[PDB]
Amino acid sequence: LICSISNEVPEHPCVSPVSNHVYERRLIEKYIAENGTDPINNQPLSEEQLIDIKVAHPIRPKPPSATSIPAILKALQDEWDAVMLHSFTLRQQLQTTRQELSHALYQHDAACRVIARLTKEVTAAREALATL
Amino acid sequence: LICSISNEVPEHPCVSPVSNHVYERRLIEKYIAENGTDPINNQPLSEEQLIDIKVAHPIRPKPPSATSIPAILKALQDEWDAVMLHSFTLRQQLQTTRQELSHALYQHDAACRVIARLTKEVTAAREALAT
Amino acid sequence: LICSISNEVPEHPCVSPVSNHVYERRLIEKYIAENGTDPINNQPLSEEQLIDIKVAHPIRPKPPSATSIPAILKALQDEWDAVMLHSFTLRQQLQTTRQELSHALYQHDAACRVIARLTKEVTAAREALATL
Amino acid sequence: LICSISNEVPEHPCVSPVSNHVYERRLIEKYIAENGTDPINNQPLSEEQLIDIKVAHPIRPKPPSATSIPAILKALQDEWDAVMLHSFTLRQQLQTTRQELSHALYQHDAACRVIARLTKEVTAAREALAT
Amino acid sequence: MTTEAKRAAKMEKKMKILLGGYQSRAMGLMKQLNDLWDQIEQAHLELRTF
Amino acid sequence: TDIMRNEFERLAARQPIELLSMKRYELPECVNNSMAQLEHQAVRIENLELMSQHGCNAWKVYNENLVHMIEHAQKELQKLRKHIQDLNWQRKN
Repeated sequence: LICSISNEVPEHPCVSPVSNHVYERRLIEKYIAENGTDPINNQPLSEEQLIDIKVAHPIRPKPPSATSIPAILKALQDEWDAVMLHSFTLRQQLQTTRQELSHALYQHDAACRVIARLTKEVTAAREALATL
Repeated sequence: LICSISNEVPEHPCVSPVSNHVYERRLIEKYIAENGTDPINNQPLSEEQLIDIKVAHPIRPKPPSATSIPAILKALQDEWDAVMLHSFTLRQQLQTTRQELSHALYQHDAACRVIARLTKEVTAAREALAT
Repeated sequence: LICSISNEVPEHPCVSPVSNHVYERRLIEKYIAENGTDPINNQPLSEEQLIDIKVAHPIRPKPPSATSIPAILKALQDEWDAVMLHSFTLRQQLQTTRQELSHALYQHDAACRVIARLTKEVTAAREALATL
Repeated sequence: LICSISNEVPEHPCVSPVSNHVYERRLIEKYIAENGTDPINNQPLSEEQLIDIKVAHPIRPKPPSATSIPAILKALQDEWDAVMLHSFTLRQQLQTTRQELSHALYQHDAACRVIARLTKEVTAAREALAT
Repeated sequence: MTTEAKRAAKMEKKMKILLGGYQSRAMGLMKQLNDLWDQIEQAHLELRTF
Repeated sequence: TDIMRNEFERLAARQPIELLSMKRYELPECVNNSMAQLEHQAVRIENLELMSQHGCNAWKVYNENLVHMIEHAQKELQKLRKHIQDLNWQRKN
């Protein structure tokens, strides 16, 4: 909603047929009279290139309505992407603490095994201590 | 401001080289590959002439309201149902104006059939007025 | 599902983050080790640049259907923005129908005074010749 | 193939040389705009360091009953309610994760202590026998 | 309302079979991948756990 | 850790109820909805044209690609089996 030279709000935004960039009437017409080209990349252009007049036509412009056609669908996509984004950062902890419980479970099982061996050793040991 | 194709605000506008016409990318590509002809100016089309058009400020979405989705759902339904009759409107009245055009040309074909008869009668009356 | 180099199915795919075009390992590894770049664009890359195909996340992955509200929004927008052009398809025909109707009405109103004058003159001149 | 942020199957794939990880352009834009780094590994990332991929244009078939009422009244409900129930069950899974992690830290405390005591008692009886 | 629904319900049901047999295909197609996504996230488990 | 959607979905999920859906274009104002059913079943015969244009063709187009995308995950499971079992083969000796 600004010009392509002077940054003012155009009353008839000008559109040139090389690198079309919404401009202002007086700015673009002046840049033409100064040199027959646009501001963007120094290509060729003519006076006829601008189709100035707004495009109001059977297109039936509605001053952008709140709840009619496109807004609900766009907002829905944006919010569903966010739902999935957060559920991802939750499934992160899901898998991570899975790995933690895996290591801890292997640890606790094979660790009670350490006692399963130690008890046999000490129980035979005190028995021998009484015996001999 | 206004796409001359879909009536939407296009974030993928495209301009043609034979025509000054910034159009929507969807319909532009669809028509371009469907047929070798242009939408409005009927300028014989090649796709690689396209100018990817952008105004890097202009994109203005709506902050309509905090309103619940129990609004937006029936909103989209009712808007589609309304645009359905609004799109039937543009074709029914066009078929009616076409029928009326053929009808008017038919009375035109009858009047320029009666005018020769009337001129014949007038010329004969004046030829009697000669004597 | 397809491969861009050998036309053989990638049973070990890796797409490099250079000119990513889904690539197979058993080709692209020696591809980068022979010429250190991507095939299509030829920007420089190697083995560590080419990256395996991996699982999405610990989030639940799912088949692609028109069910997902993003796919639902995509399909609904397809239908809508197509009816948007369908409206122009009839506004344009109305522009020609109504102009032809008004123009045939102009030629009709031009034949109307013609028939009125011819009909009045018929009576006038017939009565005058019969008045003798 | 799939995306590592939304768990989505992209029509818009873009992967970065900062983290070679197939991510959905939507969540990748959102993330790198939030904090200018990768989300998964977090090597600093600017949105123009990535590169898009050219996709095979993958499509899912429009089912036989696809229209306004099918894609509006029925269809959105399954998607939204299944996002609700899925995310709820996933947070429930995180709750179960915290519970099992606490139980596991308890079991590890038990293992460590009992092992510290029995490793002594064994060689204690052994030293008495070696007396 | 029904003038076209009687065709849009009819020609849809031309596909309620040929698409319907494939409708038994894409269902069990990704369904077995729920074991391939389990035994992947289970092959995500056994790798570093040992 | 998302947008106000967090409390919105908290309400909508704990509450449980489903938002009152798009039951407007169906029933039949009502004359608009009837004309809408007309144009919409016209678009339905259009999407039926665009479905029967393939028939079985673009169906098999998705089928073959589906299998050629399927096989890779199981190649990966083969990799994981081999790795873990050779680890155990070291552990034994």
